[PDB]
Parts: sequence; C-alpha cells; structure tokens
Amino acid sequence: KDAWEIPRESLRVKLGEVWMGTWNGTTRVAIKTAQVMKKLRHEKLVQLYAVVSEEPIYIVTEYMSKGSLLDFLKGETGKYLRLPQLVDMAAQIASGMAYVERMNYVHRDLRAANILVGENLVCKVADFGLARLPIKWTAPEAALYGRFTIKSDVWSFGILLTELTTKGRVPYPGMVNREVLDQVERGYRMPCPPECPESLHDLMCQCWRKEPEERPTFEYLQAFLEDYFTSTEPQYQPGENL
Amino acid sequence: DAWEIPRESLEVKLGGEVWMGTWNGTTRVAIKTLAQVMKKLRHEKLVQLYAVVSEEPIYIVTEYMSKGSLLDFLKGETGKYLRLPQLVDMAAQIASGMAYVERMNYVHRDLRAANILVGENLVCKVADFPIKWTAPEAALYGRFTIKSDVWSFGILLTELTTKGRVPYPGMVNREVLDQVERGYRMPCPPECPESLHDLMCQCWRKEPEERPTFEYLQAFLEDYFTSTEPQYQPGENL
Ligand SMILES: C#CCNC(=O)c1cc(Nc2cc(C3CC3)[nH]n2)nc(N2CCN(C(=O)c3ccc(O[S+](=O)=O)cc3)CC2)n1
Ligand SMILES: C#CCNC(=O)c1cc(Nc2cc(C3CC3)[nH]n2)nc(N2CCN(C(=O)c3ccc(O[S+](=O)=O)cc3)CC2)n1
Repeated sequence: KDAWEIPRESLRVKLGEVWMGTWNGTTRVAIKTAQVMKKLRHEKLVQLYAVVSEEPIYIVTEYMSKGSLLDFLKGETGKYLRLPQLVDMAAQIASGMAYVERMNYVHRDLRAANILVGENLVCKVADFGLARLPIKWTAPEAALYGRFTIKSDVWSFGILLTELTTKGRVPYPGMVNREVLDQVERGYRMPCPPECPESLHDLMCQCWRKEPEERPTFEYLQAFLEDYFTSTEPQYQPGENL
Repeated sequence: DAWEIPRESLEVKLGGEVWMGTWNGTTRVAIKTLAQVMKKLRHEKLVQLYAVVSEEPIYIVTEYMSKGSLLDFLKGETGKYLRLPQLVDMAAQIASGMAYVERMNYVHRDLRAANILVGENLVCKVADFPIKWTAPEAALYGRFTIKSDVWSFGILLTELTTKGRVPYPGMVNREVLDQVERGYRMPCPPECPESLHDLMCQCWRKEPEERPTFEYLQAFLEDYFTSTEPQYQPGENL
C-alpha cells in the first residue's frame, strides 16, 4: 500500500455505485465502489481524496453537487442554459483535458456522462478507469483499431459539443452503432445543431477529422472557447434555445 | 368541403361501427360509421383522415392500422413477447404525436391505450379525439389542458409496462378519486426500471404546471437506453 491508503472504517446516501458519505466528520466526499487518478491533479479534474485497496475496492473523491453533466442538461435546470454558459462549460472541460494533454495521458471516454457539475456551473472531468498514457463518442481509429490517443479524445470533445448544444441529446439520432461506424467512415458528419453558430460547428468538424493528427489540440480548443464571444462570435444574440 | 368522396369504394367489421375496406379500389382504409379537427391536424404519429361523407348515413374514412388498438395488442398474443425496449419505443412514438398536439395548442382529453392504434413495424398513432386515466383537476373541476394529457400519459406508461392491465387494481372510481387526491400514486410495476417510474410520478404531479411537456417526454423515452438506463438487461417479462 501507499500514502493514498486509508482504513476502511475512516469513511462513514446512494446517488447512482457511488455514494455521498463523509470522511473525517467535516469533509463532504463521494465514494465510488492506476495510480492514474493519483498522479493527475487539476482544478478541472475531479480530485481524488483517498483510496482503499482491500476488498471491496473503494474510491474516495471530492463531491460535485449538481451531479452528471448529462443529467444536468436533460434536467429542469438545463432548459434555461443558453450558449454563453454552454461554451463556458465546454471551455472548463477543454481546460482539464488540456492539462491531461500536456501530461501525455488519454481519457478514452470523454463524454457528458463522465463529466460532473458542481456549484456555479463548475464542470470537472471524472472517471479515469480506462485512462492511460461509446462508439458514437469514440474516434473511429479507436473503435476499430484501438488507436486511443489525445487526438481520439478531441473527437469525443467534438461529440461532447453536440450534447451541450442539444441539452444532452444522444449523438446521431435514429442511428445505431454499426450504422454510425458505416456513416462516419464514409465521411458523414453531424449537421449544425439548431440555433447553433457555424463557428462552433466548424470547431466540431475540426474535431471530427479523418486524420487524427489534423485535429486541433485541447490547448487550442480551450483558447478558442474562452475567447469565443469576443474573437469569434462577438455579434451573438440570444435565441429561443441557444 | 374538399374532403368529400363519391360513395365508393367496406369488407369486414372490425368493431357507431368500424370497418376495414377499400377506397377507390386501390388503397386500404378504415371506415367509421358514423370531425372538423381531423382536417387541420396532420402528423405521422396521428391517425390520418382521408375522406368524409357529410350527409346521412355519415361515413368517416381514415388510414388503416392493422394491429387494432394498443390495448388489445398488449393484452393479446403478440404483447406476450413485448420487452421494455419495444415498449419504451412505442411510448416515444405516442409522445411524438402528443408533442405535435402540444405545439398546436390542442388537448386530447382521453389519452389511453384504448385510443391508440398499432400498425406494422410496431408503429403507434393517437386516434379518436375514465377517471382512472384523466387528471383529477380535469375530473372534478373540468380543467382539461395539455398537462392533463400528460397525466394520462403517465397512466399510459403503466398499461405498457403491465401489458395493458387496468390501473389501480382492485380499486373503483370512488377509491381512485379519493386516494389520488390523498397523494396516493401507483407503485413501481414488476420488473419496471425506477427511472421510468420516476417519469410516471412526474406526470402524476398534483400541480399541472410542474408536469413535464410532451417535448420533454419524447426526448426522455427516445434517449432512454443510452442516457437513462445504459445497463439494461432483459428479464422474464420486461
Ligand atoms: C442534482 C443533484 C443530486 N446529485 C446527484 O444525484 C449526483 C452527485 C454526484 N457527485 C459526485 C460523485 C463523484 C464520484 C466520482 C463519482 N464526485 N462527485 N455524482 C452522481 N452520479 C450519478 C450517476 N453516476 C453513475 O451512474 C456511474 C457512472 C460511472 C461508474 O463507473 S465506476 O468505475 O464504477 C459508476 C456509476 C455517476 C455519478 N449524482
Ligand atoms: C389485430 C388485429 C385486427 N385489427 C382490428 O381488429 C382493428 C383495426 C383497426 N384499425 C384502424 C381503425 C381506424 C379508425 C379510427 C377507427 N384506423 N385504423 N381499428 C380497430 N378498432 C378500434 C376501435 N374500435 C371502435 O369500435 C370505436 C373507435 C372510436 C369511436 O368513436 S367515434 O366517434 O364513434 C367508436 C368505436 C373497435 C376496433 N380494430
């Protein structure tokens, strides 16, 4: 064992198998019941508090109040979410992934389901169970050949942008996995979502490139979305949904 | 108007009379012997009106649905093999029809399995235009709105998940009126996911305004097995 190890009795309501418990009677934690979540440490990544190595293996992390990003968009709160908040959340995710990027790691499962919302629309990347150094979300070179890179996470980020601009609607509506695999290889890309700016949709298609090394880095993705409503879309005005 | 047709071209009696026949010798139709609203409403998930005979004897010609009603289809021999994936799919198709009704500012006032028809490839459409099905604010005070059709949709989800069993088993209309108003809701039916049952209780809110729209209901059922229940596995009944 190591320094991350804690006794199984040191930590004291179900959520979805992750529970909301209490660590040392003063810390609000979350317990999910590598050595990859330990090394990675960023404000936009869900922080690991402690680990249990005895059966059953526990994972003690920080607590996010608003839950999953997918539930948050589909939920009652998500219908008032406009583009300024949505691009801001995308920027927060792209911030953590940029950290993951320069750390030379791969997430291999970047999607709204694995992103948690907290107070003040704070979004953090979670679940590094497949992390190393979902076909509708996965890059084709990874869903076929197992070529998982940071540029395969950019593809998923491109898919993620559709979930945000549609409030959590499943990518490629009406299509099944084998139907997606066939269409994507043929060049089919998801069209510009209703009331979504083309500059944002262009960024999607850039994340959806046949050539992995032609997809832009998360450092670019972060900078593009953070400076969005000034450099790219300063003429923006509110609509019915976006 | 312009919906009129010559009295040509009835073959068999389906089930005020309902017949399966032919129109103009080529197209298969459903003749109802013996309104003005079915002329305005057009949607792929609403039973489409074809033609009308205005003078007595009155005759209504709509599209034909082969599997009869959704209620008979569930209780019947085919409903025996119906699993939840196909059941949530049928519920999504209906919600789509009611979402059209919703954005057209209309009310159905009788959303139930008896008033929903099934065709080939498990296609379900709303038709026609019952205290166990209708909302209490509509049953007592007469407040029929689209959010009162959402209540019925909540009841509709029970029929689907129980193969068409009458809601509130062992209870009469007097029992239902009092219990529901007392806060009583139907429990989670056997082998039915609690997420789906939560959606039922949403459609069964006391305040009509807090009940979700059919635009929401449609999306929740369509993305159900990816967003809401990804780890679903087949059972004996559901
Ligand atoms: C609004 C409101 C109330 N809040 C919640 O209802 C609420 C709060 C929360 N806060 C948390 C948890 C964590 C810990 C890193 C988890 N940090 N902050 N999390 C969740 N959800 C539920 C749905 N979820 C799942 O179903 C799942 C996915 C993968 C998974 O893989 S794992 O390898 O076993 C096993 C479970 C994921 C978490 N839900
Ligand atoms: C499996 C199998 C064989 N299929 C059928 O046995 C079969 C097929 C069908 N297909 C249809 C009908 C329609 C038209 C809307 C009728 N489109 N597609 N309909 C029915 N029916 C439903 C309804 N039934 C009624 O009796 C009634 C309805 C309203 C009504 O109100 S109206 O204002 O008078 C007064 C009576 C009785 C069986 N039954």
